[PDB]
Amino acid sequence: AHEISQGVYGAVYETLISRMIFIATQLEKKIRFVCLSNCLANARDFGEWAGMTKSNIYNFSPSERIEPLEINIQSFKDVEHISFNFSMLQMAFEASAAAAGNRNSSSVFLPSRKDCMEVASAFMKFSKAIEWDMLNVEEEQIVPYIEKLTDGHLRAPLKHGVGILYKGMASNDERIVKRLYEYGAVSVLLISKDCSAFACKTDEVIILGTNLYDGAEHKYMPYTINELLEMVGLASGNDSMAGKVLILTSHNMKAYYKKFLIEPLPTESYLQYIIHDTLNNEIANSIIQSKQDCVDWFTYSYFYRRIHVNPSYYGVRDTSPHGISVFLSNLVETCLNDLVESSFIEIDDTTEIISTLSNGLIASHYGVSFFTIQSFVSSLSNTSTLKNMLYVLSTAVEFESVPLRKGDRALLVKLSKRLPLRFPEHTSSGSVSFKVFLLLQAYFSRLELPVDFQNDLKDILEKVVPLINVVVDILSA
Amino acid sequence: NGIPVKLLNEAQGHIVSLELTTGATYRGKLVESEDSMNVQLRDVIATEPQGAVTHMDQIFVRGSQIKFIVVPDLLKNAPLFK
Amino acid sequence: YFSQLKFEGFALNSDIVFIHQNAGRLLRAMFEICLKRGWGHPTRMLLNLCKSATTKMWPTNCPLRQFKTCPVEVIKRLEASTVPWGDYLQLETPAEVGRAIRSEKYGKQVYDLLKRFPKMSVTCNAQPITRSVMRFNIEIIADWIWDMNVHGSLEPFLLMLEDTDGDSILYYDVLFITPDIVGHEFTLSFTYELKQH
Amino acid sequence: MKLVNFLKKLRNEQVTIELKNGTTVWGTLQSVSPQMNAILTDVKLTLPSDNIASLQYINIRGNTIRQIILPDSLNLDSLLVDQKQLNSLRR
Amino acid sequence: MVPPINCIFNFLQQQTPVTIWLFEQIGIRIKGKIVGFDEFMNVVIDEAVEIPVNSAKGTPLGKILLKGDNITLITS
Amino acid sequence: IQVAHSSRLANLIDYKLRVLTQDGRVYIGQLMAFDKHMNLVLNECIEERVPKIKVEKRVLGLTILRGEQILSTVVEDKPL
Amino acid sequence: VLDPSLRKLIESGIGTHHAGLTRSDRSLSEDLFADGLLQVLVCTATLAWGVNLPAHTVIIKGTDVYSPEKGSWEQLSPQDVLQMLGRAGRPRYDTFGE
Amino acid sequence: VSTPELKKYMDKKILLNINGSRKVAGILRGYDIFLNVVLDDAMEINNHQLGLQTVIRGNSIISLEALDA
Amino acid sequence: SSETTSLNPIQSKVFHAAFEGDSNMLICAPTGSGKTNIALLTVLKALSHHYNPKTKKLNLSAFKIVYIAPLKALVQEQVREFQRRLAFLGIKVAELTGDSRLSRKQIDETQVLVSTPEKWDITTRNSNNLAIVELVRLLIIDEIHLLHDDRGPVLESIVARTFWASKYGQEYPRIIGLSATLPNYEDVGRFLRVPKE
Amino acid sequence: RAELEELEEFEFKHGPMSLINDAMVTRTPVIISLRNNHKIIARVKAFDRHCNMVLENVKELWTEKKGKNVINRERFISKLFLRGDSVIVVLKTP
RNA sequence: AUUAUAAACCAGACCGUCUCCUCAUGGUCAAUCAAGACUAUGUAGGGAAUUUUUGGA
Repeated sequence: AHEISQGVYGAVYETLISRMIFIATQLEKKIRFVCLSNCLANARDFGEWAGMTKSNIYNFSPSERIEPLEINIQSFKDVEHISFNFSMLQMAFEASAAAAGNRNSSSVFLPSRKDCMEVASAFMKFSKAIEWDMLNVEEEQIVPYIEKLTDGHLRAPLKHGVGILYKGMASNDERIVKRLYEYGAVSVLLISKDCSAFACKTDEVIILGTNLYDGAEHKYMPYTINELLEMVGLASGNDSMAGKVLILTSHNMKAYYKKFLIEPLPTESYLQYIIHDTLNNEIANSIIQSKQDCVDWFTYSYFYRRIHVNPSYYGVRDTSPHGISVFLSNLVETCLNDLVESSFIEIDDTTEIISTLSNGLIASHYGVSFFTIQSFVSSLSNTSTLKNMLYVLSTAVEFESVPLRKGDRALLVKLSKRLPLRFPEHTSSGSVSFKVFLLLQAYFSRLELPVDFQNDLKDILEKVVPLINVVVDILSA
Repeated sequence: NGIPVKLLNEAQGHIVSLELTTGATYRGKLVESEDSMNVQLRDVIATEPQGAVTHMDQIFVRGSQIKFIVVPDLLKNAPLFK
Repeated sequence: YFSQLKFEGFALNSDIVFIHQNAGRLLRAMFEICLKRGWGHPTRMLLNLCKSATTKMWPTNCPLRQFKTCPVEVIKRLEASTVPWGDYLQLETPAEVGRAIRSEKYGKQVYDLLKRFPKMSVTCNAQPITRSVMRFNIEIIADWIWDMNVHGSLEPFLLMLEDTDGDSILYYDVLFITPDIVGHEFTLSFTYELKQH
Repeated sequence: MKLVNFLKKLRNEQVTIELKNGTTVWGTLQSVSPQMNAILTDVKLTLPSDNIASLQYINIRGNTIRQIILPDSLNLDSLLVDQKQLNSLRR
Repeated sequence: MVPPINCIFNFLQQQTPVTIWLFEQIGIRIKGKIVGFDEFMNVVIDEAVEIPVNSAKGTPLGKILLKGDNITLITS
Repeated sequence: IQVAHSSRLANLIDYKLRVLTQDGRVYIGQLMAFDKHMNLVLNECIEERVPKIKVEKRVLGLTILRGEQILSTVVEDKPL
Repeated sequence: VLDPSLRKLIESGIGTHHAGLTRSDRSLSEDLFADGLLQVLVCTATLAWGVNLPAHTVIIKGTDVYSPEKGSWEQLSPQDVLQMLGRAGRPRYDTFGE
Repeated sequence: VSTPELKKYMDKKILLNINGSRKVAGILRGYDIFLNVVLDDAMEINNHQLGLQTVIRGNSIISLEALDA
Repeated sequence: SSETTSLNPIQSKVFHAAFEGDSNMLICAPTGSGKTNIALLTVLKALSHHYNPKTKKLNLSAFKIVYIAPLKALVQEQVREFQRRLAFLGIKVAELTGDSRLSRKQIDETQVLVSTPEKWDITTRNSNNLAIVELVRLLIIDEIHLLHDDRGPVLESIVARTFWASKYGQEYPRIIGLSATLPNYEDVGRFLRVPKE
Repeated sequence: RAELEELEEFEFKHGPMSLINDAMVTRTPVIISLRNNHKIIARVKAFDRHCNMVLENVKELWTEKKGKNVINRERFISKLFLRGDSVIVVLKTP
């Protein structure tokens, strides 16, 4: 329940908790909640929202952890516009060999598979000339373990005491890699940011780059603190009474992580954004029939019970039990009066009634953003073609959860050669939409997809089936 | 526009000689000029590579099949340029 | 040097040569130092100085000057006229521009060379993360049209956050606007702790 | 789009162009036109090794060329598919 | 007066006898009847027969669409 | 031959150029008028023949050239 | 383009070159020796430091160079003197160097 | 695009020299911008008649002396 | 231009040595006495290990030569010479267009650098220029006797960098001292890791 | 402007070029013809509108016979630019 | 009285530092009852199958 901040895929989650709470006070039901989470600075407030008493609400310090962790944060010049630099790499290497020379075992975190590859060769280079390039083990032992060779790019890095881990290997290969760490064979493991889920417990933790590229905004972002947490989250098993994190940051984001890895994460709503879709859904379910129902719903939520503390975060200048209420009302009006412009809902005077149209109803059923549904509405019409439909699908808001790494646009362009359909003239080439369009074709035509893109494709496909249903049964409507 | 065309136009009423693909040279008056370099002549001399030279009254020539066209030295600096 | 005053008595000219080769350096260094310190007054002024050094002209010398392709008569007209430059940039119609560049000739050209000039309807609301901490959500629009001869491989922009006075920098960053960015309503965030007072 | 856009990029490279009537001419490409008119600073000749007829600076009419070879051994191509799209910023 | 763009129309209408001429080999020339309306000089001609004409002859042929580039005579 | 790193046709206007044609008849003449087709008007014509060894000469005209049958243009000796 | 009042000297045939002669003027002064005609070249140290141009005879006036380093009149530094001498004789053409 | 000024040459018998040693003659009934001469006589070189009216492709027509000046 | 077709009194002793063994060499020998020629020879020797006699394709990406002249004029002079005597193998011998640090990647593609000691130091100190120095096999140091003047502190620094710093590659490039005749040739040799060879 | 020419992009893959497009996509050897008694072979790489093509690993096969004979001369060429007017027949071989 | 010479920062590799011609574009001018030369945008095109540069060797 710390992740109810992070973005909106958060606010989604937040929503559900709120919904559950509401249900509990509409089914008079003895529902139990167990809100397990990170250390949160505000967390009493959160608890209060989540139907609790000060007794049951156990917010702690992160220093209360038990394998005590020494976080070393290291900032570098010229980094804020790149993933990692050479000084950083050097530092990592130094720290890596410090672990390998000791009994401890370290793991580096990185942005992506490409990054890992870059590190691996570089790491090897660093090693060769220096004493340490040992696997703690013979050169003819490892080849038996890596008989399968898929992908073969892992082999050569893996062969000299420096393994790879990226999102979506051959599962068997991944397992083998894991075993090689656990067993004590492989010395250092390189990890892509996406693979934080693959919790291989390590002693030292290198974080090479707190900065992640994305065609999202055509620019390098920063590892949002949740992501970082997983590496402070994974601690030492071998050397008890010791934990260690080398962190390779920007000078700017020292002061973010220097604050927010040792102190509790502050919790704030992103509900403010999504309310359009959520509200629509609520309306469809028909508990909402008014401009006070919405307010009531809000009141059974984290937004309302958060906003009272930091309201300047959520833009509430008045800050009074009147003023706040007024603000809320305004917000709900805003939410509604988009949903009247788009074909979502209807309102009339006699307290005063609210009801759906298909557009709204379909959205509610299939869980697709008002934003996305609006987009769908205008481009889809009578005598729209298959290609057009595909294009429309590809510009759903949904796919903002799809990475576009450094040089992925180029790759896409290259691929465009082998495609059946072609994209429209009047849209962007950097956008996720473009990626979606080509990576819908990429598996329609049974193509040879790069293992990076495979993940992306999978992600896209996670979304598509509701979206396609919507498309078919917006047209039907 | 193309300056050679302009020059040609200007030299309407000059003793212009010629040379074609085959090499059948000529030398008579310039009757008219066009964008595509179509030419007509008067009192035209026929002096071919075959040897059998003749004297013809009028002749019209296709522009595409021209190799080059001869002009006198009068319209050299002025007035066509600036 | 800033004003381009190439010389007769070349001893001076020799001396000025040195400055030319080494001014931009020193000025840049000074600017950097200021930035590090966190001092507004010089650093903005220092940035200006640096720019001048780079492009051999003063602040009051009208920026068109720094395109390769604009003509001399126009620049002179621009200079004397005592118009807030921004006004010219704001103007919409090339005819209008022509009318108000004392030269209805080249008006279109100049317009093309104003939609060829950098310019950003930036917006930025901050939100207080916690008591000390402040996120600042910046929304930078790049309103200009790129050109690989003119604007270069990228268009840097040293973003300052600075105080109510304009004395002290709070937090700064370089950001490279790329061709790719331009026009996209593109965000940028940073967090700033605060002073007790 | 076009393969003359390929030779548009290659400023200043050494080639020995096979012309249609048959010739060997080592020279610097400079800038080629969209009607394949290239500009050649230094030259070696063959009038109809083959004898050096003693010319230096040629400028090609783009009709003449059969085969261009040996400026550079690379493979880099596209451009217009990028530019059409990133100009769609605001409606 | 007779323009050639309307001449094609006439040809289409009447269905006349024809003797087409070629470029490279002056000796070989085609004979038949022209059919098609077209913007290029290209036209389709049923009952094509290439004949060796006396340069200073029993040879028949099938049916042809001759390229607009290589046509050197039309008679109607 | 003395001719420098000349970038384009407009930068080498009014030079005494050798010119080459389809049949093999070589020319010499001062370049007057650039064009789309390279119908380059010469200040004076001296065409030269070789039989199908050794080169001959002619001098009839001061010509407007036509581009169709040209091969390429080469500088001989600049004016002034 | 000869500005100062050195043009008269040039005309006479005993010119000079120093940091303080124009990029072109100074180049000219150099090249007015390499074309051949300059009979005598007065100077300050620049030539020795920079440009190869050897000339069969070389005088060096003075002892005390005033360095701003000290803020005082020194004597001639050997590291400079030797360099100056190194012009000496014309290596390609002539026999020795005065 | 510019029309050939062959209204001068209209209704006069012309002695052509078409491509490849081919001397043909006929009256100019009709002309065009492409030069596809719509002429009304066809005889070869001595002489023999072959076809009455004849439309030729302009690409293969070069020299055309009007018999009547 | 093989005028004499036979090397001077200096090179005739050194030539074999230059070609024989890749040692850190050094020559204190009279001013304007085939130093350039010697340098060229050294360069050629260096190139031997990368560029093949059978496969005449020049091995570009591997070797990168540096030339530390003291004066910019001198550098300019020498660049031309380099171009002249190594356009046959087809070497692109440029002096440095420095400009900016992250922009200093022109130099990475170039084969031979003639750069001023100060400039070199700037190049070799800055972070994303470490790639350059590893490709540097040939550091040629003209007029080392500058060391005595307050400039050649930079030379000393450079030397220090070349030995001490690059240990994470650890593959030390060939040094070639060049100078006019001066004593303490022993000391200099010691400094530069030079034997009696 | 954009639609009128870019629609002809699929006209490669439908029209008579389709074969050579395919070849280009999956590099394969093809007989390459010319005007003056010529025969050429190579694999396809980059493709255009008007047959101005580029290939790799190229073999020229042609004759200079001064006296009623055949002398099939052979030389290796790489990364060319044949002007498409000269090309006549090309075909994908197995 | 009055002072040698001399080197230097910073953005760049995921990236088209740079076009000869025609058409349109708006702003101009030079002008007669609806048409021509210039800057400027590349947003157009260049097998317009024949009058030129995509095939008569």
